[PDB]
Formats: sequence, C-alpha cells, structure tokens
Amino acid sequence: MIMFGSQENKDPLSASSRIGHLLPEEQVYLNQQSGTIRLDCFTHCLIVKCTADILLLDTLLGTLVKELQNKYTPGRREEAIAVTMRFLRSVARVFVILSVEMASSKKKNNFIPQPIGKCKRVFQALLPYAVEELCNVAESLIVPVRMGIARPTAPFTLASTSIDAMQGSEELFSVEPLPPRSYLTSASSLARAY
Amino acid sequence: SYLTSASSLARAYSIVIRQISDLMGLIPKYNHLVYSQIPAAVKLTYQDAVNLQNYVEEKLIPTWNWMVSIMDSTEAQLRYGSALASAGDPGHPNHPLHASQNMSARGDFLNYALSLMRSHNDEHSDVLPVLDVCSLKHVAYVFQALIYWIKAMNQQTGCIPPNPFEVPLAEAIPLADQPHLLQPNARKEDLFHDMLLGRWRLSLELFGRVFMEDVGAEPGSILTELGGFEVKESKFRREMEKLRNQQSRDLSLEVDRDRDLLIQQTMRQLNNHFGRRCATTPMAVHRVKVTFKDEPGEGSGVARSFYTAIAQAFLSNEKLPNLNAPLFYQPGKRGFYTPRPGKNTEARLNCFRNIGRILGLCLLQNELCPITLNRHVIKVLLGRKVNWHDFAFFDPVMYESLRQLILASQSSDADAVFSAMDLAFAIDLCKEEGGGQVELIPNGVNIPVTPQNVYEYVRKYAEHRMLVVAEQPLHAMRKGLLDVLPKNSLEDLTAEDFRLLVNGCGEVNVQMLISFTSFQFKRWFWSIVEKMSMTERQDLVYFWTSSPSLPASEEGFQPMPSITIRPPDDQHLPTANTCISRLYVPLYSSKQILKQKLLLAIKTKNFGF
Amino acid sequence: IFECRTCGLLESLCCCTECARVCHKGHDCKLKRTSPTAYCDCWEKCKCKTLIAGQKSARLDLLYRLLTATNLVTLPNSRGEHLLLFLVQTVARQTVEHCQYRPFAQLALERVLQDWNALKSMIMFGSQENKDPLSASSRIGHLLPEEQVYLNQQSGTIRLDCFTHCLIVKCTADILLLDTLLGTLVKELQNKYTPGRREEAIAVTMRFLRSVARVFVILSVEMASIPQPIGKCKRVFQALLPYAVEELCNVAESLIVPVRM
Amino acid sequence: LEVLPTKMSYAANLKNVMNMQPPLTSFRPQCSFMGMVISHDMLLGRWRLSLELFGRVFMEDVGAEPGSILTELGGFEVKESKFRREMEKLRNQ
Ligand SMILES: [Zn+2]
Ligand SMILES: [Zn+2]
Repeated sequence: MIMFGSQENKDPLSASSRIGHLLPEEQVYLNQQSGTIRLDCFTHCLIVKCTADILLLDTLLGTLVKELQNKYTPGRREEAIAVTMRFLRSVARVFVILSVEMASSKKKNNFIPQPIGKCKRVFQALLPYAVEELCNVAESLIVPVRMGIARPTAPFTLASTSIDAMQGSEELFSVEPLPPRSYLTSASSLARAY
Repeated sequence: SYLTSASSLARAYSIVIRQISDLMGLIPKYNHLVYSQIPAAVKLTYQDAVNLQNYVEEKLIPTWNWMVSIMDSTEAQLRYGSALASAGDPGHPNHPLHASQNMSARGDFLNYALSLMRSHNDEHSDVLPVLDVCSLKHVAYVFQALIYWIKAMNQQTGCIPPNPFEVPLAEAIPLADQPHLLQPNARKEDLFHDMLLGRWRLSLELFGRVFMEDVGAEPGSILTELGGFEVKESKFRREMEKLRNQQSRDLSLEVDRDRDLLIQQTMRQLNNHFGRRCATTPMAVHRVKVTFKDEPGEGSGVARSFYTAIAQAFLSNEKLPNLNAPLFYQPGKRGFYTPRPGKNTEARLNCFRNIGRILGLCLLQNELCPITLNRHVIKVLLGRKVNWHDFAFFDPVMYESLRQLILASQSSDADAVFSAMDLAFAIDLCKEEGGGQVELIPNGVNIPVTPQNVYEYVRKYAEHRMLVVAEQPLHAMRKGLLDVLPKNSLEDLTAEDFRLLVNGCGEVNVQMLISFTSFQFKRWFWSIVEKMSMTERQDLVYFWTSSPSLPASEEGFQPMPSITIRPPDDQHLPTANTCISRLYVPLYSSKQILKQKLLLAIKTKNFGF
Repeated sequence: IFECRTCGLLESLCCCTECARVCHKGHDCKLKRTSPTAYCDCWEKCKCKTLIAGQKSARLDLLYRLLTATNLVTLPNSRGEHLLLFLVQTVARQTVEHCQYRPFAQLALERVLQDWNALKSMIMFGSQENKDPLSASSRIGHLLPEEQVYLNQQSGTIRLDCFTHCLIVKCTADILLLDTLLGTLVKELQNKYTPGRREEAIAVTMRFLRSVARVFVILSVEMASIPQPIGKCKRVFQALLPYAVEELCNVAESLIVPVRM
Repeated sequence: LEVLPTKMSYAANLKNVMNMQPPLTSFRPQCSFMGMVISHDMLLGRWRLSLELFGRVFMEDVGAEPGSILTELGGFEVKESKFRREMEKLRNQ
C-alpha cells in the first residue's frame, strides 16, 4: 500500500515504452517521479472520511512501529524507515490542506476538529520521523515566496464548521490520476501555511 | 499591483547590465576609440582589466543563481507536461491538450499548495503541475539581460547538413509527408550562449508569445531574434508598405479573360514596361491596375481576380501561344510545381522571367498569387544554399528509396549486394524529359558505383535533378522577383515563411474564417460552411474576395471581410462586393434551402460593379 | 518674474530675477507664477543698481584672485547652494531666456570647475563635516542620543543630484562644461606628487559617478525603447571606465534585491 | 544582534546576518539561531516600531492566529473588545 505509486498498475507510469516513448529523454521525465494520488486517497479516507473508531489508525501505527525496531531480520530496518517516511509525507500533505482550510478558533471553543486530531496522533507516535518530515513540508511552502514565484490565485473565505472543510478536501483527494492511451494573496496564504 | 512594480524593477536592472557589457566591450579597443576621441580620459593597463572582469562576475553570481534555478524548475515542469501528453490519452478532462485547458478560489489555491508539496520530493506523477508562466515576466527581464552579457562577452577576452545515417521520413521531416501542416502559428518542432539557449528550449518558446510586446521591445532581446513567423511577417508587411506608399509613379495593365489572349496581352505590356526601365533599377511600382473588358468596374477585387486568372494560365498543362511545352509540372506531391526546361528558347526565358514579376507584385501589394512552388525552387528564389534535405520535398518516394541504399551500405555483405545492382554513374531521365541516360561524371557509364562512394554517389544524383536540369529557369525566374523587390528585403524570411506570404493558407480554414469575418441566421450559415465540400470552398472565396485561398494573417484583408444580412427575400440571391469583400445575404428563415442560393451564386463565377 | 512689497512692485508690476538678488536683496521679494510674458519694472519704482555694467576684464581677473588667495568657494549662500550649484542654475536659466534676444556665467562656471577645491566641495557637499544651513540636519545637538545616531549615518545627496542633473539634462548647451569637469577630475586622479591626493580623488570620483548613475537610470526607465541627456551620461562612464563599471554594478544590485527576496 | 540596526538597505542587512557566522527528562531546549542564545524579549525590544504597525494594521488576519504576539502586546483597541464581550456574556447569564 504505502510503497504504491511506484511500479505500474493502470497509469501512464505503465506503458512508458515505445508507445509513450519518443527518444529516451521522454522516459527520463516520466521516470524520476513516483505516483502518490493513490496513496493520498487511502490516507484521506482513513483520516477524514472514516469515523472516530480510532482503531484502524492504531492498528496501522502498531505494525509500523513493530517493524521499525526489528533487528533479527536482515535489511528489515532499512525498508521500515522508507515505508514510514513515505507514509508520513502523505499525512503531512493532508494535515496542511485541512488546517489551511479551517479558520482559527475565534469562538474560544478550545476544540480541535477530529480529522486534525487524528493527524497529530500520527505525528506524536512517530516523533523523530514526523519532525524530520514536517521540516521539509514547511520548506516547500515558503520557498516560492522567498523569491518572486507568485502564482497569484484569488482570496477565499475560511470555513468555520467542520463539514465545509471536509467538502473542499475531498474534491482534490478523491481523484483518478490518468489513464494510459492577487500576488499578495498567494504570498500571504503560503506564509499562513508555513 | 505587485507584479507591475517587480517587472519595472527588472527592466531598470536590465538597463544597467547592458551598460556594463557595453563598457566592457571598449576595454580591448580603448586606446583607439575612447582615449583618442575624448580629450580627457583615464589610462588603462592590462592587470586592472582582468581584475575588473573578476569584480563584475562576482557581483553577478547571486543573480545568476536566482535566475538559473527558476528557469531550470520551469523548464522541467514544461517538459514533463509534454511527456504526459504523449503518454496520456486525449479525452479525460485533465489531459494538457484537452479542450478544458484553454473553479472556486478556495479550490484553485489548494491545488497550488498541493502541487508544491508533491514536487518537493518529486512525486508529481500523472498530474500536470500548476504553473502560471504569465506571472514570470519579471524573471524574463533578468534572464534576457544576462544572456546579453554572455552573448557579447564571448567575443571579448539553420540548414541541417547530415546526408548519411537516415531515419524514416515519417518522423524525420514530417512537413514533407504532410504538406498541410502549415498553420500561421504552427510550432517548428511539428514541422521538423548556445548551450543555455538550447537548454531552455520550451521556456523560450512560451516567451516571445506572452512576453513579446514588453520584453522583445528591448534593444538586444533574444525573443525578438528567436521569433518566427509572427514577428517576421509584421516586419515585412511594414517593409514593402514603406516602399509602396513612397512611390509616385503607377502602372496600368490591360488584359482579357480568354486564355490564349491573356498570356499574350500580359507579356505584351510587361516587356514594354521594362523597355523604358533598366535592369539594375528595380521595377518598384506604387500600384498596378488591370481591368477586364466586357465587364465594367474597376477596384481591388478586379486585381485579385487577375492574379488567380494569370496563375491558372500557367497552372494548366496545355500548350501556349508560340509568341513550346508547358512550363511547369509536379514531380512529387500534387500542387507543388517545378519549372520545365524544354527547348530552352529565348521566348521560354521571358515566360519564366515574367512569371517572376507577378510573384513580386503579389508580395508588394500583399494579395495572394496562387502559384504554388516546391521548397527547393522557393529556396533558390530567395538565394539560400540548396542542400540534400529539401530534396525530400522534391518527392518522398525517391529520397526514401535512396535512403535505404545508404542504410544498406553499412554492412560488409552489401559489397556482394552492390555487385548484383552494379549501378554506374548514369541516370535515366523521366518520361517528362523523354528518357535517356545522362552521365553524372565523365566516363561514369564504364565506372560502376561501389559502396565506397555511396557517400559520393548520392550527392551527384540530387543536384543533377535539382539545379543543372533547371539551370536556366531558376536563373531566369529569379530576376523576375529581383527586379521588383529589393535585394535587402527578403534575406530575413526563410523558404517556409515565403510560401505563407505568397500562397496564403494551404486550405480554406473555416475556424480561422469565423474569427476573420464580421457581421440564429449566422449559426445556420456556419453549419452550412462546415459541411460543404472542400472542392468548392476556393470558389466561395473566389466568389467572396476574388481569390481561391486566404491570407495567412488577419491583416491580409484590406479591408476586413464582412457579411451583411439584408431584409428577408426568398427570390433574390446573395451578392458579394469583392472590392470591399462584403457579402449580402437575404434574411432566410431556412437552412437547407439557403444552401441552394449559395451554391447558385458560387457557380456563377462572375463579378460586376 | 518677481514681486516686492517694499518697493511696491505688484499686480502688473514685476522685477526680473536678476533684480531680485541685487536690487531687492533682503526685502519681502518672492517669486510669482503668473502671466509669463512681462518685462522688468525695477527702475520705475526703485533705484535700479543693475542698469550699469562694469569693466568685464577686471571682473574675471578679480574672480581669479579670489579663487587663489581666499577660501571663499566652500561657503554656501543663504539658500543652501554651493557656488557651483548656483552657477549651473544660472547657465540653464540664461540659455532659455537669452534665445529671445533680437539685435559671464558661462565663463565663470567654466573657470570654477577648473580648480580642485570647488569640485571637492560640490561633490561632497551633503557629506558630513559639510552642513547645509537649511537642511533638517546640522541641528542635532538637542535630540536624544539615539536620535543623533540614525542621523550621523546617512549623508545628504539631494544637492549633488540637482547639480549633476542640471549639467546633464537641463544644461542642453555645449559640451565644454562637461569635459572641463572631467578634465580636472582625471588630472587630480593621476597625480602622484602631492601626498594623500590619489585616495581623495578616488573617493570624489566614486561619489560623482554614483550621482550620474542615479540620473542615467531614471532617464532610461522613463524613456521607451539616442537622446542627448543619455549620450552625456554614456560619455562620462567611458572617460572613467574602470571607476564606472564597479559603480554601475552596485547600482544594478540595489534595484533587483527587493525582487529577488 | 547587539549593534542597533542602522542601515536602511536590504543588501547590507542580509550581509550582516550571514557574515557574522542520561535520563531523557534532563533534555533541555537550546535555541542558538546562528550563534548566541536568543530570547524573545531581546527580539521584541529590537523590532519595536515595526511591531507597532504590525499589531495595528494586521490585526484581523495576522493577529488572529493561535498564540500570536500581536494581541497580547496590544493596546486599548484589542483591550476594549474582549472585556466588553466577556461582560456582556456574564450579563446575559
Ligand atoms: Zn524691493
Ligand atoms: Zn533693478
């Protein structure tokens, strides 16, 4: 599951040979990229769409932690870290989107939405690796505003209720990849994400 | 208002960078240019010259890193999108080439944020990255300036040659195989310092289309030089407009519609005009006017009818009045003609000479002259060096058949194979010339070709079929254009540009026609013209603007084509005013029957004013 | 034209700008912006002390001795302009008015630039240890210590820009003045006899080329894609090519920094 | 950061910031951003005027984030709001 996106199932990642290959440099750009749309769909469903049963998330973290401290099997430690790192990148992507959508606690309710609360549980149980991965995620968001990279976009309102936030998130995450054959708003919004 | 300030600061930066480059160009020639002319100037040694260069480079390094990283990132995104188009399929509305690419504010931003996080660890798969290249024009000012620095510092302290190593013609020169890919804006790839300019090929292609009015107005812009048809035709359209309006002497032509008399009348006046003039002095005219008799009315539409009328006389393959063979033929694909040498009489030279003028006259006043020419004959007209790649335009069959011969000569067994063919340096002429073996080199009949000189044999076949057989027409047809257009007005445009300006668009494009013409009746009219056959579109435009084709640019209509809807009347027929290219159609509340009036009007093939 | 309350020159009555600084010095004389067509009326209501011109040969000779014996060229006048700045304004104003003549400032200015002391004062006029009476600075003796710093840093450069702009843009006359300014600068930039002079001439040239680059950029940014004002800026850079390239390198760097960040 | 920021130039200022360069419960944080232990009080005192405009212009957007230092250094404008609303809620109770 986690190492999906790599290898070929149904997408232009598959059939990258002569049929989708005009001299070798076509594959070079098609390679060096690993799919994560399928991975993101699994993560978003497990964090957002599912209920507060909080048993599948514990079950997933139980086996990841168990293999992260396995020594008697040769080479198991290295593949456990690579699996963990890719999974934590997916959770950070969902957490950034969810937190950016929702507004600040202006009503002094002192309540954090359940989907975000599940994201924090993953980060805490994997503290050394989550801290490392959140460092790179933050760097990707603020690098365009360090220079004039722009992509101005347009201002948008901030959702106050949970239901509105779950609306926007699923539009961009429940998506099928592909088959085979105003500037100041963007800077301020990226700075808010950082 | 941020991007306006950032783009202005980038323009101010470029003005300073040019001065450093301009100043540093005077260092080698200081004692001859500055120290002598200026009464009071400093004296420069050599040690401070190299130290000065080190100072400039170290200052410009931070800007170099800023620009290169941005241009590298955008180029990889643009190239990756083109890779996805080839592999992905059309249809699914996220394909880059699908119709949609041509949403809530919240939804629009979340994709940009998601794209950046995915591309940091280079995941970015199966989705086209979000990129608003129209917002990077302050970057384009910086990059264009630093190129100017290194495009001139390199001097201070095309025509594809390869003959061998062939590839199938289907993707080697695709323009030759489908000659209908000549859109006015067709990308050059589809038809067919230095390292950095080629390293960012795609990025410099988008620049010069979105950033040409600003950037490209600068005194040393690469985008202006890198520009293709869109900037070169506008420059030419002004170039011969300047010489058209300055002239105060006009010429009058007078011919009839009859085929035999038309050629006789047209020649009888053209040579008379050259009699009072000189060969060295160009035949530049303010305006040449021709009126057909038995039909009163003078105007622009009459002139357009003439160029088509004179073209059909030479287009056809029948004989001509003696004052003897037809002077054109199609050796390769249909539509593209090559001169017929024939008996090489003095009268034939004038016929090929005088067809040159009408090509220049058409360009001078910017009509269309439907005399389609092969690539090689167009090239020799402009003066560019003919090579062994445009021979593919002469025909696809022979070069491809000849291409296998070099490819087969790459094996040792080909020596035994070559003994079977045992070709010699002799070529049999086509049935066009009446046949007959011709020697490529002296005593070539007794000398059989070998795989050793297949490299040598190939080039002797081409130019024998290219130049010498058509030596006197190509040398005669040339001063036809020469005597009317100046020497220094055609060097910029290539053989590919020349065709679009002379012959216009290859086919009558309805999708361009709608964007060119101006006015529920229209929708019925537009549906009719979509399905009506391709054979008689040329007549409709001939009915429309007295020409079978369309100009390759929107400006090519002087004035713009218009259509006016008259009050309803089912008895009358549509009438076109060619002098203003205005078509009047009665307001018909029916679609199928309206086509009958259009077909009836088209078949008339008559004009009157 | 000017108006004076004390002399009664009002309404239709006016006095020329030459009479304002001599006949009406110290009065309540102010410039007015009305009715551009006029003529002087100073004598009709005042004893005009400007109707007589003296011996011209003695005027120049007197200027020669004052520029040699005395140290008077460094002192600015009551309006804050050093003598060189005043003269350049006169030449620019004169060359427009004097074109309407139907049948000294040029000579003095071309002579003042020829000596090193005047050029040193003009180019470094706003710089510290040189104080403009009318500037908001040179009053820093009663403000808090933190206020006094933040003001020792930064150096006045408006007066230098005004002088440089006039000699390049406004003084559209002959080029003799611009070559004269460079002639004494380059000579003082290659003199090895007087000790402690090379490093001083280097600093003066740096400051001057900074003003030219500031003027050259604004003119080029304003204009669309060669005008004489730009051609004069280009000539200055060529004559001091080693010292112009490095100055332009910093000028370009300052413009692109906010875009880069 | 001992020297008072004096130059009003972005290029020079960026040069300065660059060229100047057991039981687990015993672990203690060690903020030393590019040398020297840094306290929020020192940074707040250094950027004083810049933080007065920030808390007075960007009060509805940047002054609304969780744990923002724009709203607990705020003046009357932020003080008149939370007291009256808190009083109003108590009054209606
Ligand atoms: Zn007075
Ligand atoms: Zn007077």
